[PDB]
Amino acid sequence: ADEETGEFA
Amino acid sequence: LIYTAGGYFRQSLSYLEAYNPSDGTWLRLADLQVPRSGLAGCVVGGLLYAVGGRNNSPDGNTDSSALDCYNPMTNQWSPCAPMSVPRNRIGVGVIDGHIYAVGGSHGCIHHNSVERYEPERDEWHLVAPMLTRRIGVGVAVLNRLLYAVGGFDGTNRLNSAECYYPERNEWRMITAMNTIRSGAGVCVLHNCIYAAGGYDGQDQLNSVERYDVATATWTFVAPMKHRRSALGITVHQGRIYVLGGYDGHTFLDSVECYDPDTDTWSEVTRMTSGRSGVGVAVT
Amino acid sequence: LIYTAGGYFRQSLSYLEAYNPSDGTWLRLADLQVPRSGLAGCVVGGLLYAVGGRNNSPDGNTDSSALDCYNPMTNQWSPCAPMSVPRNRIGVGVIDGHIYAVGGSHGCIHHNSVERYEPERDEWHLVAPMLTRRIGVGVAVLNRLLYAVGGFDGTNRLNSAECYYPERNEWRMITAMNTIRSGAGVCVLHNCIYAAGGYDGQDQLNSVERYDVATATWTFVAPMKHRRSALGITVHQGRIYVLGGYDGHTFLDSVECYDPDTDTWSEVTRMTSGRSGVGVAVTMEP
Repeated sequence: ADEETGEFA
Repeated sequence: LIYTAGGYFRQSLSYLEAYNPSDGTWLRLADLQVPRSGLAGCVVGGLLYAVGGRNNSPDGNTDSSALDCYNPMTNQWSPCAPMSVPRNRIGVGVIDGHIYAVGGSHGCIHHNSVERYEPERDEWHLVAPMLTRRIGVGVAVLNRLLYAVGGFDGTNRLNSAECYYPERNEWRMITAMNTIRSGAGVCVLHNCIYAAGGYDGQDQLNSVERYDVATATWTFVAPMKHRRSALGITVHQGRIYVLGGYDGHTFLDSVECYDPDTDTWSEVTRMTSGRSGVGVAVT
Repeated sequence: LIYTAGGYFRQSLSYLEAYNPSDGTWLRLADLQVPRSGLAGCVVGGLLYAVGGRNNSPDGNTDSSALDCYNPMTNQWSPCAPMSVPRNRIGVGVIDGHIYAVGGSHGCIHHNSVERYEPERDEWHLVAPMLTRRIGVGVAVLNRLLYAVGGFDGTNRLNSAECYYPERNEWRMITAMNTIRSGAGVCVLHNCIYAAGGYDGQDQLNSVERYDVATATWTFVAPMKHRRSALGITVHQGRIYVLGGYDGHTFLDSVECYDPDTDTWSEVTRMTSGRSGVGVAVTMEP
């Protein structure tokens, strides 16, 4: 997960 | 009412939902035709525009160059001309009925370019680029100047802010924020530029600070209850609302509202579902 | 003369050398007591001070709180009272005959602390901390105000700058630079702050920009010939000198000189050996 948005990589 | 479009929870979303701060109800309308997260929302001529973003799905991860228009009486979306480049985690502002699309990423390219859309000609055209590459950039318009605030350049998260002057097509650096903020909510409440939350590269933030133009000074105000980056933000009836976001572990449904007279935050709403990266606007 | 103290080349170095811009000569002087890189230099009352830094040796790796004093009349070093904490990749400025020690690191600690040294009592005292933790920070003094420019907070490299008002004891953010820079050379020439080179997290930089207080604006000037981070910098007779640094492959010996009247850089000399992280300042000649 993106540390800022939560979206998968 | 305040419309939230798109967002992300396990995949990009097509939700278009409207919040009533009077009734406290949520009203759900037509789905976006293409799911989008990391997009930005604005309103021109009562029409709601959804700009950039990305479709992060089990079968793809496509950065969007699209611009889509929702009409509140028609309850229907209509495509408009697309931007020059796709812009995920874009920022947008509105001046003189024109749409400014700011920064964002396409793949690993972090844009410094800016372009402007005019709704009655259905056209985009590039303007002067920012001095900084910025994704996750907060955008605001005050005294009909365009501010790009914080973000991420590909390597460093930023506390710098810069100002765009429409009648010279030039960007000027201004005083930097006290806090590095990528993916913050940035709006113009009353007459200060407000930057709430975001991510500084190690922690999501609940601090909020505001820029006072006359003194060129950033000042800390009421900190948000719950840390959040990739949040939606808008101003209703002279008070600011922040919706959803990500806090490092969970996708938030919390909606907080700031009263500027009391200088106090607390929880006004749950969204119907937790999510981050929405585009928020009011009409 | 232009004095360069310490620096780094696979080991911290103890060199004190002084360049004569007229002669072309490098003079070899008394060694630093301890090899140090990432230190700063400055001059108060004609004495040359070497502040902070780090001893990188084949037998050890220790940051340094030391303050040491060099006298060109005697060609001797003398220790001074040390800072409250070690400060590697420090920035230093001088106000009213007092030395301000700004930022730096100690292990994994990235300082926002700032402290002031008084030569006539050999004492350090802490002052208000910066708004930002800044290592590899550039420091400059303009109209008796202390500016901390750029740097690295441990996570993000910085283009922000902030300004310290001594007799109000508080820091205030100012307009950020156009370019993110850690380990830049920062000095004052005429009535502007120059920030030159450094590292932005991807490239070493040859660009140079200057802050005018009257307009609160960072405007770009001519870039240097060689990209360089962790360079030394000083002003000699109305001209900027940058010494050594690191370009991602090589520890540089080149010394460039900026003439503000022509907005031109040129290469004037090479140091006796390439190195980064030096302390540089100007005083009489021994």
